[PDB]
Amino acid sequence: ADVSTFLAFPSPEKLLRLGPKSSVLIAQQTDTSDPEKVVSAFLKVSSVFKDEATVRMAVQDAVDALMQKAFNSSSFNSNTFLTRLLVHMGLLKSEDKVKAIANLYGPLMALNHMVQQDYFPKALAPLLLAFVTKPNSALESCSFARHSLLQTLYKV
Amino acid sequence: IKLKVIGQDSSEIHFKVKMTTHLKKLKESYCQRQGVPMNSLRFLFEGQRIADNHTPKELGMEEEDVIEVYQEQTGG
Amino acid sequence: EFPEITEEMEKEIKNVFRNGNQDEVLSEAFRLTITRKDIQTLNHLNWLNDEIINFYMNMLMERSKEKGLPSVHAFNTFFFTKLKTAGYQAVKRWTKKVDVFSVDILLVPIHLGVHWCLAVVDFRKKNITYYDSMGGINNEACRILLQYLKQESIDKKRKEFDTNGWQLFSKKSQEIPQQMNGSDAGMFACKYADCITKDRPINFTQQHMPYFRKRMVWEILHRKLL
Repeated sequence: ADVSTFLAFPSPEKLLRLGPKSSVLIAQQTDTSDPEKVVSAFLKVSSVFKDEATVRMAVQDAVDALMQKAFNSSSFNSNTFLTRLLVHMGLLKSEDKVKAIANLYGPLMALNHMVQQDYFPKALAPLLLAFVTKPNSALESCSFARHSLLQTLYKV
Repeated sequence: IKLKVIGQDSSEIHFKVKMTTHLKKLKESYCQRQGVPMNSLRFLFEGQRIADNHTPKELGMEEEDVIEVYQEQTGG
Repeated sequence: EFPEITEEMEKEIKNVFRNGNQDEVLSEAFRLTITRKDIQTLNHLNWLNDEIINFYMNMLMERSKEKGLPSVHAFNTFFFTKLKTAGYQAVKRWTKKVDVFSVDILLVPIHLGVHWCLAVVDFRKKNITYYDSMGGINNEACRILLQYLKQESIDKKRKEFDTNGWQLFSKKSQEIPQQMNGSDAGMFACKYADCITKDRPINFTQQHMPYFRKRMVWEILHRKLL
């Protein structure tokens, strides 16, 4: 019933409500053959990221269940996922207008976690590195996460 | 001699610079005081881009007024 | 009719593109500085920075002195944002030492997230025009600027700015040429601004941007617009 209700209006509380099941209930519910839909879930889930043990663990657990499903789909263009992700974070241009999210901390932390996971195609790393650089305004507001993420990509 | 250096995210910092001496070393010891490198910030006095040579004298700087600091801008 | 990038024009460009001292000053005018770093933003499909743009805009402003060409003032790239988020009160001293009404053209480079754009005040045709190589409409940045002119007229001339006949445009995608990549907004901003200040119609497309990028390098080093 919920899970969907979470996605409509993500909150740390709602997410912690779903149980350890939340990871897979989210991942199964999103059409993981479609990069735009996967980006949507990704940001939604990562939007409730908080420095808080239980919430942090939950957010990363969703991301993983989701992304592992994505990267495991033969219909899933990971390149289009990255492009659409950065477009949505307001780090890349696009022909279509987008809601351009306002806070990147969560998103940036989720990425920091994602890139480091076995499931992640290492080939995509250098690509992502080149758009975490370019002196964008919304990034210099999260120096840490940006810097934390850059360090990961070098090493992975 | 008494100036205010204000960033976009509203963070004042007072300097004790000399009437005649170049603003280069102020700029230098601001970026070395707030973390970032030189070519990431630009220093404006009421609009005017402050270069290394600029004397507090060669613009009508008073013993209070504000130097603004701005981001590097990038767009494609 | 587009002059060629000659062999020695090529050598000069390829040199400043090489890596070296990124703080090395390559060009200086207008009490501005163009470092190897700034010049590199013109390389491949690199996003152009503020230094390139303000520099170029200042060059358009210096060229506007020669007879037959409309006088140009150009605000720096930080002007509009500061006008937009803070009030007029925070940009008013920027135009001390400039009678903004004693010129035909005002150029306002705009910085929007990952976008470069341009607004243009033309006191001859009496309009505020917005140009976005991505087809985006800022119907509204013109209103901001129109309000600026009224606020500036009171502040600097002590009289109210006349408004009759003035119009506000945002150019539609099918009437100025668009980007076909995610990287040339600055070039378009600059080159629209180049055409407009020369009173010549915008007749270039994407196909011309690699050439413009390289040519701008020489132009900036030589502080001479072709």
